[PDB]
Amino acid sequence: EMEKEFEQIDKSGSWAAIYQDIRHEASDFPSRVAKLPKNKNRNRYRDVSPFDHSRIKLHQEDNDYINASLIKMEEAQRSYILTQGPLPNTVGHFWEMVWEQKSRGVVMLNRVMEKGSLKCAQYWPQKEEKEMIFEDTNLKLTLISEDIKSYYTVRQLELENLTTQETREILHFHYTTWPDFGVPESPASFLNFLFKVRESGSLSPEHGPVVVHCSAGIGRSGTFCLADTCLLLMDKRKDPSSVDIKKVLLEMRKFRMGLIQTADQLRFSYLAVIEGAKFIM
Ligand SMILES: c1csc(-c2ncc[nH]2)c1
Repeated sequence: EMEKEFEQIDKSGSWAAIYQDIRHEASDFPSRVAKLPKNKNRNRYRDVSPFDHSRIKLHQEDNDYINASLIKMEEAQRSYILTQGPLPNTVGHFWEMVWEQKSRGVVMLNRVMEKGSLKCAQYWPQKEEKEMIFEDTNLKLTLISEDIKSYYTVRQLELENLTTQETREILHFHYTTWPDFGVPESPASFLNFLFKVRESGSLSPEHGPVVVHCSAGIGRSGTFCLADTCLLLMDKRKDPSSVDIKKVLLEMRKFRMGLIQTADQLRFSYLAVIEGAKFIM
């Protein structure tokens, strides 16, 4: 059981050691499309790239590239798209991908500004009456409603395909209280946030994969997906304690590099799963 393994690593203070072994054991696959010169300005960080095998392709004939990865968890019957914070230039591309993958939810784990820098373009409208048009990708985005709470905000958006006049409701789940440095003290509000996303049906197989992003789409994003998947496998399996979070993390890392950036995020993920297991059992 992971609870006892938690105390072990914690009492021994071995988090940097565990984390380093995971770094060592992680998959490395080609990312040739990410590195093409024509895609240089479609990437926020030069050392964060989608693998070619799991990358999301845009259905535009010109350049199909976006910094985004499909993570398929076969046993848990869960899929996620992990992507970077859109850039000023890639906001049209981001919404094109939401449209093409038939996603119902966007999950954002960063503020637009953190540490006095921009982590992310402002990619949704701030007022009902000021909708956004993406001329490059022929989409229109309207804020329908906005429910602001202590730890997070939920926004209903309408996405319209200007080409075909089809519309879809997209839910934007925005966790607004992740601290600028380190990880939250308690996983309580993060679990609450995870339960709210699940309840929306955005993680459900009747929809395309949820889109999850922070700035790089690997650190906080990773914690989101790792916690969701581990909790789901604890429901599914005959023996819930068969679930090894290190194994699950290594299976997710086949799909996107660098998921969980720090030993702190690793520890927080254990704590999120351990605490969420109580509510589930
Ligand atoms: C941060 C990293 S790259 C970037 C950017 N790309 C295009 C405009 N601003 C902002």
